[PDB]
Amino acid sequence: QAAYHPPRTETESILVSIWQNVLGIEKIGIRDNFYSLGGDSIQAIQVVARLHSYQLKLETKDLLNYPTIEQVALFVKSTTRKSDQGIIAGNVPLTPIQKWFFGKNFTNTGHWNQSSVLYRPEGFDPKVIQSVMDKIIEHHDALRMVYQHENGNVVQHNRGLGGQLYDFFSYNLTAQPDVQQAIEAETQRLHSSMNLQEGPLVKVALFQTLHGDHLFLAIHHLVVDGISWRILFEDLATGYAQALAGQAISLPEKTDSFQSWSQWLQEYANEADLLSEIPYWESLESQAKNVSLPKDYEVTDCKQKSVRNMRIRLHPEETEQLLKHANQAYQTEINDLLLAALGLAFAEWSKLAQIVIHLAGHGREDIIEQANVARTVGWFTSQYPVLLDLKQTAPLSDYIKLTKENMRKIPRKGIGYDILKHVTLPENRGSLSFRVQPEVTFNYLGQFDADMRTELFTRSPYSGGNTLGADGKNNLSPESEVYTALNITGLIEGGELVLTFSYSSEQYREESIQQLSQSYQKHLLAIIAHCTE
Amino acid sequence: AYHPPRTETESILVSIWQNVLGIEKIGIRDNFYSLGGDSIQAIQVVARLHSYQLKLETKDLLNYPTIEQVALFVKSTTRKSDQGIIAGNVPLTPIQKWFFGKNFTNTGHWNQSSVLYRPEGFDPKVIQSVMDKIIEHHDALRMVYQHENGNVVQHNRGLGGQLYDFFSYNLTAQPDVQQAIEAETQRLHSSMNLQEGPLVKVALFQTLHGDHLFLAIHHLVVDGISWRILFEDLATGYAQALAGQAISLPEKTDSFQSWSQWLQEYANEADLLSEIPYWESLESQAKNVSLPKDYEVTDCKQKSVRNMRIRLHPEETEQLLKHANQAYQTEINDLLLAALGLAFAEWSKLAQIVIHLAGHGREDIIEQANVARTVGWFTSQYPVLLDLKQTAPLSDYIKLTKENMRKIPRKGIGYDILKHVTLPENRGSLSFRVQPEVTFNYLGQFDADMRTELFTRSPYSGGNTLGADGKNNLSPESEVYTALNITGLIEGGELVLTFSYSSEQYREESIQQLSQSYQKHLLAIIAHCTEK
Repeated sequence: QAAYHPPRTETESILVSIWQNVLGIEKIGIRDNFYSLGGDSIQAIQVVARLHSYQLKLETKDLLNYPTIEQVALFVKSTTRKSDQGIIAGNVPLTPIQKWFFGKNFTNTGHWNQSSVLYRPEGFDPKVIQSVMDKIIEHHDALRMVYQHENGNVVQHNRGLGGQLYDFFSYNLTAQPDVQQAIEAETQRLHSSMNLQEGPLVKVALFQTLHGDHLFLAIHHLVVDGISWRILFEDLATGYAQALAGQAISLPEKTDSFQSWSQWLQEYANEADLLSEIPYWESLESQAKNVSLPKDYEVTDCKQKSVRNMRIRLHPEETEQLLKHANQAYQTEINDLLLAALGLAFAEWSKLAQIVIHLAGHGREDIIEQANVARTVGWFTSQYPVLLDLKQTAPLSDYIKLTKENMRKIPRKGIGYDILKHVTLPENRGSLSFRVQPEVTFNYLGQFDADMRTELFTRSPYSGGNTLGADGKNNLSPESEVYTALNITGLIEGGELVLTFSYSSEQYREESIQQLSQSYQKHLLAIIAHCTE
Repeated sequence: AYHPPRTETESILVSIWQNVLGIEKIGIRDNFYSLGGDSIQAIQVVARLHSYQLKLETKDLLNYPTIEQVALFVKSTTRKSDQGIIAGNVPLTPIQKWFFGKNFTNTGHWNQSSVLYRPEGFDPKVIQSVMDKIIEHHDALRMVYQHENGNVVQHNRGLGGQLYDFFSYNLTAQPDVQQAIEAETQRLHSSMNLQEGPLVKVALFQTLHGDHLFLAIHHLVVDGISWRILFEDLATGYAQALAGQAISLPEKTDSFQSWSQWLQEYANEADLLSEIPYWESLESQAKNVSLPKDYEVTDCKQKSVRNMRIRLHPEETEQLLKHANQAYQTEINDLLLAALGLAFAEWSKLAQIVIHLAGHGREDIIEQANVARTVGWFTSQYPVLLDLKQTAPLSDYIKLTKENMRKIPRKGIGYDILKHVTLPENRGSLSFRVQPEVTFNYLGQFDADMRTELFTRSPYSGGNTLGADGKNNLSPESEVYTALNITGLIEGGELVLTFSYSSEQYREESIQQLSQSYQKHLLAIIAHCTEK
């Protein structure tokens, strides 16, 4: 790729240290390319967040455009803005995804969560866990959110301190061999216990066993997302190591509050930068209005109890090829290759000219000058329609370049559509109808190995239905409404890309989804082989 | 915030910094200098890394002064130093040629010493096992000195001979422990045999309330860094015997023999010879400076020498070591010599003063060489010229001292090599007529080295010291080699500075004024650098 060059300045040596940490990589030179090390925009945000703790400033854009430490060190400035380090309290306007959430009027709205389980061979100290979670919920203000009704309207309120920060539970499983089902059953019960009006939105359970402890964490989706989880794992590891060393628990400086973010986004929603996007989104709505997804059984209003999860794994070799080597061929980003595979799959499996997919993005785009949310806990996730052309699948090189072209044309990684749909004043929405209702969701959460696998703890092998993706069966009420016909969710855990196809048995036969998922696997492997051959 | 280690390298470095510096919990963003670290402690970090078979250059720690940064420059050790017995000839290094060149009366009585104390008492059998392993392991301690046709020859004995002289004193039934240790250690200091005998004296003084362990070593085979390695290996050996483990000391770094040999080559290489114009420039300026003396007196002897001491209390000492260097990005010698300059400016009519500065001498001049854990006399001495005219404002004088120090090539190690080892055909017209009148010798910090789980610095160290101030180290018949000898160290969390002078050359009141001036100026420098 390029020869090892050691750092030669304070700034370079700090960037090398940050990059080694964020990526899972032991020795990085200052001419090593961020993307060739497997970097993506989430890892770029993580570098920016860590830099902030040295009072050094960088935007996500700087890193991905100048993708080596030697180049990017020029753009590194001193932070001149200090974010609010105090207690955040009071009203927080509903952000776009929060308006979508409440708009769906889900049955058991209080049971719509993300979760994970951590494992520590040496066991966890319950007094330390409680000390660290205290500091975490004090520091990450949005976790203290509650949801009230004024006049049938939802009001989001950020509590101050002094109240219930989390519910803590301890289970002694040290004298029974059914640890695995005991964690599955107890975590399912805890998932059902979220009080949106009052109680905390964070559930913490220690399971003590003969051979190590597990720490379950469940958080209502309203106050968290995938980046937020990586920050929480970081502050859990830091705080735990600080307590073990007899040091005060002390977490990095706060970035901007979810409250301030949401407030600025209310303003952004009616400013020129976003409204410039309307002609793109109108063109998209015009070109997608008729597209429709075929099903095996015509059924209305499916529930999560009807949903089944079909998983595809790429082995470590093909995963590392995808993350590190594949993008170099056509200068793509990983979403270009994953969506190229998705197109080839729908072209094979269906007779449609075109498919509209609901794409998720991290949604921490630099849309607001002097906003920094690189280390802020909250639900920032964006969702936006993408039209995949299915007609022109050959040759493979043209279909990749075409997918890349489609993705490059989208304004500001699609964050604008949901702002237009849920916040922008009606009079500023041009002729947008917002009638595009994708029936296929694609959600690549990104990489978690460096966040979850630390010196103190790791991803529990008994995570079971407690996951960060929409596939974990414990995260949602069985009575919750299905919000997409095909939910395709993926992440990198244990060195492998794991893609789950979630579907209603009441809408599709298993066979139909085995064919779609086998087609996706075959074409993604062909893209990786093509790009690396 | 405390930032914990993340990798193995970061973890070995936390552990090493905590032991070297004597700080309990160190984070990976803690600044080496802010924790009170200087270049001696950087050398001790490198020596300890070497014991883990990890390689670091001192300058990498000093330019990247946090554990997270310095870990990026830690590499696997490629080269393994000689672990076997060292034997045979060893060329005289520069300070050793200076020493023999002085032709001191009673040259066998020119020592460094220290006394350790252990409340539980010392097991004399464990002491003798540990010292056996120490003198087997630290080869230079077995050196001997002979004339071969009126020329001094230095030989590193192998094993099997006398490693050290051991003595034991039962003082458990008398109140006069303090005077008995002073009188007995003074006798033992007189007993070094340069031709054959060990150059290590070990005395156990047993008392009703704990024991004292006296160590004396002829200066020819030891220095300040060497003493710290000896304290470390004594603590390690003694802890192993207590746990009933084999006594086992870390890996050897390069022998004094090898080092002296490489030095003979470095002395006629271009890098060194390049410094000659710098050194002949310093010699030129030095010719003009004569230190005033209350009495013009010839051939003074150590028996005329009197010690006048000042101490900075712990709070001031801690500010100097940890918070003062930030102000103008200085090193500790900058602030100590700025104070010396202001002291001499106030005390004398001179426009400039020439001081002989001492340094540890373990500079990275020889790329093969690793002496980070080697026992020997490495000390460098070099002239430094202090401006006594441009003394205000204080901020300008600190910056001016720093700039003066920054123009010195390779921490002054070159001057003595040019003076004593470089072939006369390569020496330029260097006169070496620049006599030591004022010596400044800051030995550095010893609390983390001497204060251990097993033992500590004895309150009855008395005239047995690592500095030249200790009255027992030198024969009363030894010639004074410097009119004003200013020796400093950190002990008991305090900077202790001694002004040693011949009572034949100065009134006590004269040295009272200089030492009080020094104290006032250093206190003023510390308040200035930390008040702002």
